[PDB]
Amino acid sequence: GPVPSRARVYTDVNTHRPSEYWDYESHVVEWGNQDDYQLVRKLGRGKYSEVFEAINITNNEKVVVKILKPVAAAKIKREIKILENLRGGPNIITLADIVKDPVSRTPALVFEHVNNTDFKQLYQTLTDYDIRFYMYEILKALDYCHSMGIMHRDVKPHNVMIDHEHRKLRLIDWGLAEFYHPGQEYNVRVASRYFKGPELLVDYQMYDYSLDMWSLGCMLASMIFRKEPFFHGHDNYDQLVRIAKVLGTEDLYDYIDKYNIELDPRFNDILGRHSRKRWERFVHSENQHLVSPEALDFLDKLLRYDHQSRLTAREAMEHPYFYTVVK
Ligand SMILES: Nc1ncnc2c1ncn2[C@@H]1O[C@H](COP(=O)(O)OP(=O)(O)OP(=O)(O)O)[C@@H](O)[C@H]1O
Repeated sequence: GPVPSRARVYTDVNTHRPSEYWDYESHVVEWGNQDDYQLVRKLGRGKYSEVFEAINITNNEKVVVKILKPVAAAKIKREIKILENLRGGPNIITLADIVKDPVSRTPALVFEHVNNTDFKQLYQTLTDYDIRFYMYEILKALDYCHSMGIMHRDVKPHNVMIDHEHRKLRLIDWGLAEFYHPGQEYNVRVASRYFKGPELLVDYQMYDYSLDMWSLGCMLASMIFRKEPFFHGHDNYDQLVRIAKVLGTEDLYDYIDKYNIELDPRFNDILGRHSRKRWERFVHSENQHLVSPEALDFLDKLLRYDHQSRLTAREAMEHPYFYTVVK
């Protein structure tokens, strides 16, 4: 069957920590007082929660309340434990409190409020310097959570909040995040379609932190080339075809061969044969101001089929693309 794989960094972080760190099921939630929070307005509703802007009336500060849906109790405890483990980490959203909602009778996560700039506005206006600056800020968050034995698994534009005024970034929505345990087989039905790593698309379950680096590469490609999303699949199958049209089918088949993966036969009639396109093929007069040889070399090293061959977050932070960013 498939050949096993393990992360090339932070492999045994969870083995060397007490069981309390990663055994989220045995975690006892410390409950705050729901009366401290007054809901102001509904911000949205996803598949697992309803999100509200609120005020913490004990300090008159703005907060965000995520009222969880009454499903998957283990999922709730996993997110809480991950948020708690990462609290205070660079560019990680701060979990301020956990309260029992009086209406839903489910847990409600209270986060620090980020006065975030519109996502469309962010994509349309970031300069070359700001893409490098913000990419470096995302890498601080990823290296931290990976160093803490956690993979985010849902890295995408909507989960990266930027307060462009204070040049502040926060990585949010840790509801799909997981503890990395070498040898563990994970659910491939994670991340959003356009940001899914080839490991997910070919149904390779023994993946690791490097899935987040593929997602980050998809963001980078969309930002530097002004193509939202960069890999625009009609569904999860066409998603791999879109990748193959850029990276080529030869390296895809080498990746499937190496890990001894049984590719879904439905790909036989749609993958075709494609050669890698040189990154300069995607450069045009409307995006040339965001492209440099350093941007292309950095992107090239993130968007690789073989998850073991991608730059880790720390290696990515050493890249020449970031030499111009003030540190
Ligand atoms: N800490 C926070 N500070 C400010 N706004 C937040 C915070 N956490 C979440 N939000 C905002 O609350 C809303 C949550 O609603 P929702 O999850 O449905 O939107 P979304 O970003 O389109 O999600 P997705 O695209 O992942 O499905 C979003 O507009 C999000 O930007």
